[PDB]
Amino acid sequence: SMENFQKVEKIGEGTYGVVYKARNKLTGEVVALKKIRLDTETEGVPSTAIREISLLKELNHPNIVKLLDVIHTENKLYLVFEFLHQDLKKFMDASALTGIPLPLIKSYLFQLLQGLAFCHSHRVLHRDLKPQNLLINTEGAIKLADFGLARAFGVPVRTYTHEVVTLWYRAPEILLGCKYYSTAVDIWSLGCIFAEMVTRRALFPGDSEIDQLFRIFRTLGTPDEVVWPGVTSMPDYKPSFPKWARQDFSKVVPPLDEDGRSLLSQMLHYDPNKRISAKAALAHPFFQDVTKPVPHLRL
Amino acid sequence: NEVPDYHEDIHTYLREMEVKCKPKVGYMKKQPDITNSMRAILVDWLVEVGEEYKLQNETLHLAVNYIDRFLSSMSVLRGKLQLVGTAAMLLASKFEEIYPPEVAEFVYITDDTYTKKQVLRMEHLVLKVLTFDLAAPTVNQFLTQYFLHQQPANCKVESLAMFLGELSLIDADPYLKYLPSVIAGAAFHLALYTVTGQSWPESLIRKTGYTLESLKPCLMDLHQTYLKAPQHAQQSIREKYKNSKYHGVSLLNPPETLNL
Ligand SMILES: Nc1nc(OCC2CCCCC2)c2[nH]c(-c3cccc(S(N)(=O)=O)c3)nc2n1
Repeated sequence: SMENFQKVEKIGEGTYGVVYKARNKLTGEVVALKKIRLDTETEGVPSTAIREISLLKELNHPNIVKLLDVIHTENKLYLVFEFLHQDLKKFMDASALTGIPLPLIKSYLFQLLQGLAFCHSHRVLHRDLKPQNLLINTEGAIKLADFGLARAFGVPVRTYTHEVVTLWYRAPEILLGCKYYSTAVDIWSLGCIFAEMVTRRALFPGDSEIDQLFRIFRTLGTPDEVVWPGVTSMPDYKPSFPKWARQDFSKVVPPLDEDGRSLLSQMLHYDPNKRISAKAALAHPFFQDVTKPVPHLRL
Repeated sequence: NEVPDYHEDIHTYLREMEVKCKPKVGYMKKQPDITNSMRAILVDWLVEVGEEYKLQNETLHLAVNYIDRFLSSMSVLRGKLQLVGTAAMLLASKFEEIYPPEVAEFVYITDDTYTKKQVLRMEHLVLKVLTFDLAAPTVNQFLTQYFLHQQPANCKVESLAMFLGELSLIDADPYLKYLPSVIAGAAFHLALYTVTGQSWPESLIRKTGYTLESLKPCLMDLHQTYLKAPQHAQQSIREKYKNSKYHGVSLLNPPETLNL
C-alpha cells in the first residue's frame, strides 16, 4: 500500500498521529503523510480523523491544504497531503530578526481570510488557527492546515465542545464559558495572528484560563453590557473582575497605519455578533493595494 | 445571538449537497432479504436508543441517512441488519455528539447479539462504503435554519415540526422520494397550520424557491401519515414526543382539512 512511497524524515506531530515527509517513487511527487493508528484502545476509528477526512474532502480551495488520498490499512490509516516549505511559526522565528516585510503580511492575511470564508460558507469551523497550523510554500501563498479540531456546524449553532482552540489564540466567550459559540471564534484567532506577525511577539501569552482573560482585558479594557450586551449573565462571568481601562492601538501595534489598526480592531470585538466576518473583512479598505510578495530562503 | 453573515451561502451549499448524499429511491426493491417493514422496525429501535443516551435528533437523522446510503449499494441479510444499524449510529454519534457513548455501550444495547469486533469492523466497512462522506444534510438542518423566519419563535410548532420530520424517517416509501429540504418544508407548514393556522411564509418561498403548489405532493403523503399515527406498528417515536421536553405534541389532533 505504501510500497510506492519513500519516507525521508519525520516532520512533526501535533500528537495526533505523526507526520512524515515522503516521496513517490513512481511520480516523484513529494507529500506529507499523516499516519494514524486505530488499534489504540479498541475504541474504533478516532473522532479527530473521521471529521478531518470527511470535511477536507468537502473543502477544495487554493488556501486550504490539499488532501490527496486516504489509505485504508487494517491497523494504520495514512492521509496523503500536498507538501509545503514551512509553517508560519518557524518562518516568523526565522524572520524574527528582520521582521516580516510590510506587504507580505497584508498578502498572507488576505489569503488567510479568503480561506476562512470558504470554510464558513461550507459550515465548517476550524477552531485551531495558530501559526503552527498555517503552511507557506515558496511561491508566496499560505494555506490553512490541521483540521483535526474542526467541525461542521448547524444554523443556528448548538452548544459545541468547550475545550477548544489553543489558549493564546482563544476568544473571550470561550474563556468565559459560553453556551453557544460561532464563526466569531476563528476570526478572534486570526486577529491575534495578524497582531503577532506585526509586533514579533504573541499578543496574549497567557499561562492559564484566568491569566489569558486578564491579558485580554489589560489591553482591550474589561468589558461591560455596553461593549458586550450579554456578558454579565454569562456562565463563568464574575462580578469581581478588575476594571482595566482600554489602551491606545498605535501603542499596541506601532508599525500599523490607520487602516490596519482599524481592521484589527474589528477582528477583536468582545461581542461575537459585532466581530467582523471573514466575508465582510475581505472588503476592508486595508486590502486596497494587496499584492503577492515572495519570501527569502536560504532555509 | 449570532452574526448571520453566511445563511445564504450555507443554505445554498446544503441544497447543492443534499442532492449528492441522497440515497437511491427504490433500493429496498433490489434488496433480497430486507423489507420496508424491517427498516421501520430498525428506525423505531434506533429511536429508543437515542432517548436512552440523551442523543441529539441530528445524530439519528445522520444515522438514518448513513443506513439508506449503505443499503443502497450493499446487499445485507436481515440477520445482520441491526449491526449495520448500530455502526451507523456509532459513526453518527462520533461525528455529531460532544460526548459520544463508548463502543462498549453500543454492543450492550444489541441484546448482546453481536460482538465488539463485529461492531468495530462494521464501523470501518461503513466508512469504506460511504468513502468517509459523513457530513450530510438532513431534515433537521433545514428545519433549524427555517425556524429562524418565525416571529416570535413558537415552541409548540418547533417541537411538532421536529416530531413530524422524525416520523418520515420510519417510512422508506414514500419518503425516500423527497429531499430533506422538502420534508422539512412540509413538516414546518403542516405544524404551523395545526398550531396557529398560519401559512408557509412568503419569506421561505423567497429563500427556498418552494411554493405550496410545489410542496403539495409531499404534504398529501405526510398528512395521512400524521392521521394514521396511532395505527402504525411503530410507536416509540410517538411516545418520545409526549414529554414535558417536547410539549406533549404527539397528543394533538391532526387537522381535518387543508383546503383541497
Ligand atoms: N501537508 C503538510 N502538513 C504539514 O503539517 C502538518 C502538521 C502541521 C502542524 C500540526 C500537525 C500537522 C506540514 N508541515 C510541513 C513542514 C515542512 C517543512 C518544515 C516544517 S517545520 N515545522 O518548520 O519543521 C514543516 N510541511 C507540511 N505539509
